[PDB]
Amino acid sequence: GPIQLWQFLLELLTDKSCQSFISWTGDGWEFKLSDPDEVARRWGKRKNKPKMNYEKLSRGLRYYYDKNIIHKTAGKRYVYRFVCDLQSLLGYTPEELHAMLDVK
DNA sequence: TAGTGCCGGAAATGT
DNA sequence: CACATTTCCGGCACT
Repeated sequence: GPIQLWQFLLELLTDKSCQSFISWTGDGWEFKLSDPDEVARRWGKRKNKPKMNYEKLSRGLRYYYDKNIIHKTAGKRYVYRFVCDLQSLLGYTPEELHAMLDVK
């Protein structure tokens, strides 16, 4: 079972106990790694990569640009946005998930 | 400045 | 394998 990066992020983004380092911005599917190092750290443990960091992690994200899985919110640091049909994948709309997560 | 975000090419890596 | 990162790096831009 090899989880992919974009799926790891979704996993973090739907667990309240993770809002400290990663969270939805309240605008659709846009999200922010408030503490990229902690995200990278956890991404590193899951994949067994002791030397993982936000630099390498984000190169992973950049490869999603053409795959249109995740796009970059230009100008906002550590801010990206899922551009794929997450409403169909998760079954929730951004509002519903935000409400359910207590996103502010 | 040099430090840091961010970008995308090139090659390595590993399940 | 196929390929999704992982790793490394020259570059551009901003503070």
